[PDB]
Amino acid sequence: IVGGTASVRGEWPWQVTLHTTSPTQRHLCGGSIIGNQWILTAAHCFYGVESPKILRVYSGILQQSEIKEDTSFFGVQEIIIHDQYKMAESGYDIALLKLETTVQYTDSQRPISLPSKGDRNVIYTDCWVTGWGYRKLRDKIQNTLQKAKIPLVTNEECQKRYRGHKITHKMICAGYREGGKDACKGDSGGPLSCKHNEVWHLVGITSWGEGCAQRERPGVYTNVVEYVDWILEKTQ
Repeated sequence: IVGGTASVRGEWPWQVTLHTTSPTQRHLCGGSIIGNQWILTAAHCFYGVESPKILRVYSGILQQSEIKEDTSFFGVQEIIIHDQYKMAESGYDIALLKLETTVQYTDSQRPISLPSKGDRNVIYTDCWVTGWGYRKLRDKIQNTLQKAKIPLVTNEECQKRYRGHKITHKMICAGYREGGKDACKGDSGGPLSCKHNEVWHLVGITSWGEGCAQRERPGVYTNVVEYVDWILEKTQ
């Protein structure tokens, strides 16, 4: 996260870190707890992941250095990728992870609600993006979970900044005109969380963008509301 600050223990309990063991163990992507054995993330994270066996979902983690060899994780039983996904910029950058076991909800690990279908005429103004991603375009992956407050920009407005691509209604954009605050590489698949009437909602999944925190270049997120039917169908 570019231009953010450090999160506190249990500030974003739905945030998970998604590890790969091949070739060696490292943070791959972000994800959100939405059900007892369901992580909502971005499809582009799994390019070149061939077996769900090389994945490790760690929850209740604030700092990466908390993860030791004996720290427990949730195994991925199934990776579900939207049939229509081809690449981030084309859309359908959405994926589910069905965990081998259910999460035991505590204060440091617990779920975020999806938006409602009637919540499509709702305008979120209290939105936050979170991850262990890069602090700048040419950086590394952070030890402490970073947070940054960011305002949504309208699909129409976003489209003007990105004439190199099509910005569909199944996407949502968020950024500052002058930039400075944005998600970055490694934040992918993590949450953009917006608070509506004291209830936190999963409004977007971190998908892509032109560089990181560039001015006039808003972050692009998978519009979660446009997928509730897809998600519910899959989460059974």
